[PDB]
Amino acid sequence: MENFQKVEKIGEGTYGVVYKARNKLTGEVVALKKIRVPSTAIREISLLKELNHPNIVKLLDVIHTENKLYLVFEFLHQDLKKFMDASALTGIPLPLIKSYLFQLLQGLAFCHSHRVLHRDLKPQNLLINTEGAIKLADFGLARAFGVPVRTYTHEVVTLWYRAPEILLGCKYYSTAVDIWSLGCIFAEMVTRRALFPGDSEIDQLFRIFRTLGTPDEVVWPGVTSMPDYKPSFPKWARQDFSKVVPPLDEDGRSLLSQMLHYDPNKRISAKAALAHPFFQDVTKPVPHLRL
Ligand SMILES: CC(C)C(=O)COc1nc(N)nc2nc[nH]c12
Repeated sequence: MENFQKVEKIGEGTYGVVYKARNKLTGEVVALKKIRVPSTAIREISLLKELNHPNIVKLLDVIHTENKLYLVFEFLHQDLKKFMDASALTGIPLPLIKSYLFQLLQGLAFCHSHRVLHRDLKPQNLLINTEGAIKLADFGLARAFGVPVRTYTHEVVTLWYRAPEILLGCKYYSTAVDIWSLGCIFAEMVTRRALFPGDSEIDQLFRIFRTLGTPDEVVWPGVTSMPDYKPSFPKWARQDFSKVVPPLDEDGRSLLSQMLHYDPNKRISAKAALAHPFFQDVTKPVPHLRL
């Protein structure tokens, strides 16, 4: 750590404090993430060093010193949560939403082709730059370190973007969980409000059910056999997506629906999503960022 000068605390991450820092020899500005160390975790993290893509925040190095672990990442100046709050009066323009979604799908397609999932996608870990790029931060860390109920500073880890199969107790969930999360994020960018802002696991589930309908064996074969499925769940009808994400045109609503399919095996893949007609006119606008 003596090789880095802390510039400023960025915040409190899932696993530990996060600092903006400068490398003393090369001059590089980086994000340093303390991870509050099993050999298995070191080996997993080590694998992430090679999982490089332009839409994945680059893992520069891993520093393990005195039973303390620090991850050194590419630094970006803003996150999507902050950008969305800043863009709340007018909304993020559809071409920019589309660009961001397209880029995020490319990052997912890459990592998913290597069988690596994120598992905790959320606006706070989607980072943006002045050039119109967006990148996924913290990819693969959930498998390395787990996703806790509370962070190291006791903050509640959000449930808002969690896939139903996770909430229903599926042990061996897949890359589809990331597609679900991204679909939730897509909807939030469009509407300027979280899609499913649950404040407990059951509230999360029931919010999903109230919008998408309570899942059953017709739409999700096997669902009634999942560990946390209860036959006593209320039965709500599915809403039309025209009511759920209004501004959004039929191509976007079609794609969102496929990203929000209940059955993970039927949920669209990132690679198939990239081919969807919604991206026919995709472009790369530059965001208004005041840093
Ligand atoms: C929620 C907050 C505490 C956090 O995890 C901040 O994370 C990060 N912030 C910046 N600017 N660049 C990064 N590169 C990788 N992760 C990054």
